[PDB]
Parts: sequence; C-alpha cells; structure tokens
Amino acid sequence: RRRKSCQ
Amino acid sequence: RRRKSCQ
Amino acid sequence: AMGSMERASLIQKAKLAEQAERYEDMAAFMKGAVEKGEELSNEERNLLSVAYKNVVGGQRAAWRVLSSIEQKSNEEGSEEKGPEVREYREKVETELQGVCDTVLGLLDSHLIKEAGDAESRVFYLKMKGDYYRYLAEVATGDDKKRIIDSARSAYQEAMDISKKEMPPTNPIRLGLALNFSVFHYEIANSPEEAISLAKTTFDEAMADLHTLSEDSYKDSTLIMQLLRDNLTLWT
Amino acid sequence: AMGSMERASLIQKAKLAEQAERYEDMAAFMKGAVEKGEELSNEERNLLSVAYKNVVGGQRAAWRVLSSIEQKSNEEGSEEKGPEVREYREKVETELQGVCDTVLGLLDSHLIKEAGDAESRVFYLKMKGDYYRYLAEVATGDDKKRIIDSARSAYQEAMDISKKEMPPTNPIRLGLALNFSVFHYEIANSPEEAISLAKTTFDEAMADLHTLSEDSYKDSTLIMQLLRDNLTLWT
Ligand SMILES: CN(CCS)C(=O)c1cccc(Br)c1
Ligand SMILES: CN(CCS)C(=O)c1cccc(Br)c1
Ligand SMILES: [Cl-]
Ligand SMILES: [Cl-]
Ligand SMILES: [Mg+2]
Ligand SMILES: [Mg+2]
Ligand SMILES: [Mg+2]
Ligand SMILES: [Mg+2]
Repeated sequence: RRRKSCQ
Repeated sequence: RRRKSCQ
Repeated sequence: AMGSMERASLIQKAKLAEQAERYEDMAAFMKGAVEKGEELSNEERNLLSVAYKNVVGGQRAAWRVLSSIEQKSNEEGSEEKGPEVREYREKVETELQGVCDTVLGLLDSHLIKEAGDAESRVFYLKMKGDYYRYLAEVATGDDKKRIIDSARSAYQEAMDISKKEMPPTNPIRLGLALNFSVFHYEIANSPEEAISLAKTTFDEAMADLHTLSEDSYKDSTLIMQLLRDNLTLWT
Repeated sequence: AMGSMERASLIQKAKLAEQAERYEDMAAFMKGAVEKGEELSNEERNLLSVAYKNVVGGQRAAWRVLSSIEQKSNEEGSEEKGPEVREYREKVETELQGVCDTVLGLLDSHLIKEAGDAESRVFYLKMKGDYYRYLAEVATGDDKKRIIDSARSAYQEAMDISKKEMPPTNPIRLGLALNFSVFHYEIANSPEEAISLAKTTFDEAMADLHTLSEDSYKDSTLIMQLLRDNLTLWT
C-alpha cells in the first residue's frame, strides 16, 4: 500500500 | 480476446 | 531534434504517443513544443506533465527495485557479487537525474517566468517541487539538503499563490497539497506536518464542494480521496 | 557500447534489468553478451528471448494502436488531419523493424551457425521465424512475400528438427508449433493449416504427458493450454 501522489 | 503466441 | 517540426504537429503527436503508451516519445514531443517558446495552454501543460511523470515514474520504480537489491547485497551474510548492482543502480539513477534536470530546465527556460495566471504558475511551481523531490529521493551527498530545500521552496511558493488565488477545491491546488504533504512525510521527515496539511486541505475542500457543478465535484472529490488514502495510511 | 563489460557482468545486469522491468536495457546487455562470441546457455537464450520479446512487443502494440488511428483517418467522412498520424506510425514502424533486424543479425552472426544441439538450434530458428513474422506484420511492399517466406522457411526448419529430435511435450517444440500456427492463421492466410497444426500438436503432447515428472508436466500443459486457447478462438 504505497502512499498517493498526484498522477 | 487476442490469440496466443509464445511469451 | 524537434526544431524542424511544427508546434501543432508536436502536440498532435504527443497525443498519439499518449494513446500508444509511448511516454518517452510523448515527452520528447512536448519538450520540442515547449522549446518553440510560446506559453502552454491548460491542455498542453497537462500533456507535458503526463509525459514526464510517466517517464520518471518508470525510472523511479526501477531505481527502487535496484536500490533494494543493493541494500540486501550489503547485509552481512550476503555474498560478494561484485560492482554490478551498484553500477546498474547508478546508471538508472543518472538517467533519472537527467530527466529531472531536463524538466527543471524547461521550467527555468522559460515556462515559469512567463506564467502569470495562477493556474499556470501554480502548476509549474508544483512541477518544480516534484522534480526536485524526485532528485531528493536519490540524493545522498553534500547537496542533498540544498535539493530538499529547493523542492520545499518551490512547493511553498505554489502553496502561497494557490491559497490566495484559487478556491480550496481547485484540482491544481489539491494536487499540490497532496504532493507537498508527501514531501513532508517522505523527504523532510515531518510526518505531523504532512498529516496536518492533508487534513486541513481535505476539510477546506469539503466545505467548498457545495459551490461546484457535478463535473467539478467529481474532479475535486477524486483528489480529496487521494488525501484521505494517505491520511488512512499514515494514522 | 558493451564491448568493455565482462560477459558475466552483462548477464548479471540483464537479470537485474529484468527484475526492474527495464527491457530495453535487458536487450542491450544481452546483445552485448551475444557479441562476446561464445555460445549461449539455456538460461542465457531465455534471457535474450525475454528481453527482445518485451521490447518488440511494446513496439507492436503501439504500431497497432497507431495503424488503427491511421485507418480510421482514411475512412471517407473523416477530416483531413495532415501527415502526422502516418509519420508517427512510420517512426514506430521503423524502430520496430530496426529491433527485428538487430535480432536477426545476432542470429545470423553467429548464433545459428554455431548451434548444434536441437534445443539451441530449434530455439534460434523459432526466433528467426518470429522476427521475420513481426517484420511481415508491418510489411506492405515488394518484399512482403519474401519476408513471409523467410519466416515460413525458418519455422519449417525448426519444425523438422523438433519432430526428429525432441519429444512432443518439449516446451520449445510446443512453443514453436504455437507460433508457427499463429503464422499460418495471421500471416499466411492459412487458418485450416493453423488449426490442424495446433490440434495435432496438442494431441501428440497429450499422449506423451504420461512420461513426465510433475514439474515437466506443468511446463508442457501450460503451453498446451495456449494451443487450446487458440483452437477455441478459431473454431
Ligand atoms: C486528478 N489529477 C491527478 C491527481 S492530483 C489532477 O487533476 C492533476 C493532474 C496533473 C496535475 C495536477 Br496539479 C492535478
Ligand atoms: C512457457 N513458455 C512460453 C510460452 S511458449 C516457454 O517455455 C518458452 C519460452 C521461450 C521460448 C520458447 Br520456444 C518456449
Ligand atoms: Cl551498468
Ligand atoms: Cl514522427
Ligand atoms: Mg504569460
Ligand atoms: Mg482565482
Ligand atoms: Mg556449438
Ligand atoms: Mg532429443
């Protein structure tokens, strides 16, 4: 579960 | 449904 | 290499490259378009961002795979396998740094200085923070603190503009806050700041949703969910 | 470019590149390894095949996306959008052809001529058929028939050796039959030959499964299922 950045 | 080749 | 191709053709081919999932080509076309010297429209800025984010995203994923192998290789008990893992990690790292330097170079020559509207200026300053952040992810030397500070400074300028000139639901403002929060958590060793920023951003956006059309609501709530995902992971 | 790197280091880095999903790098490392001039082991042949199949597979997928857009662009009712779709399809096509020519060049200089055991010779002749088949997929000119015949001839030589020297369950023999059957169906306009080959191959392998260990059984039945998938699609 990798943290989200703006894709 | 694409036919299979050897991958 | 793109100097002889029309700007409009470069943009058209960037869109074709996106459809074909040819992101290196897409980035080269968009670099060529930027180098024509005209400002970018909203759509064109998004093409530039998609292209380079996909290129650097693949490099970052590969770097993390190789860095993990290298770390396991330097555990005591592990067998000497020679310089190859380090060499190949360094090769990928250098290519990644080159892409980041290319993007930062486009922003500095001359996208940021020509960007006067909040939507473009915040977008480009966010990008500047992002690519310094990617450089920080691989940095280990005497300039690492300066790289981190460069990311921080770009994000901070973008935040200051976004808070003054955009509504709290604006997707650019939200994506900037998301990424600056990740910077705090992952790069600056500031998890409490990361959490506070994500929560304040989420709550202020929630309170402004009532002003939005259905389509804008969908856009904003999508990014709010990314903020929530991080808050759930981090708390 | 790989001339100064040790053969063993190239192989090690090809494996790292595979783990990192860096298939262009993987292919460049394996090309360098082949160019050392020594024969390849079974594992090394498989690394070579994985690397180039992934590279050319991405190119083929992109070419098909672009070719479909180009086809829609030349339907009556469609608006003139200029030369860009054709140009970009041609760019991808030329890169794809270059990769195929590179692989065929490695096979001709000098992998095939040094391959004496059935497992290596059939493997390389299958590869030769495959890369001519990929060239045939994009061919439209005066040499298209000759390209198709080159694929056919390589596959036929591989088939003749495989039937004489390998059991009907051998995975190389099975994968060759699978691909030659696809050649017949998709390239040579011979669907009945494609179906007959797939069915005969499947049935002869089924009858030989009783001779195999559990692990060999798993390997062979996996490829038999690919044959069955095609038979189900085609009948
Ligand atoms: C939904 N989405 C991506 C996740 S944040 C965006 O709207 C976006 C895209 C590019 C740049 C910026 Br800023 C925002
Ligand atoms: C399962 N599998 C792939 C599908 S055929 C193989 O064992 C293989 C791999 C490479 C080359 C050849 Br020939 C056979
Ligand atoms: Cl290397
Ligand atoms: Cl082009
Ligand atoms: Mg301006
Ligand atoms: Mg405003
Ligand atoms: Mg020999
Ligand atoms: Mg034998």
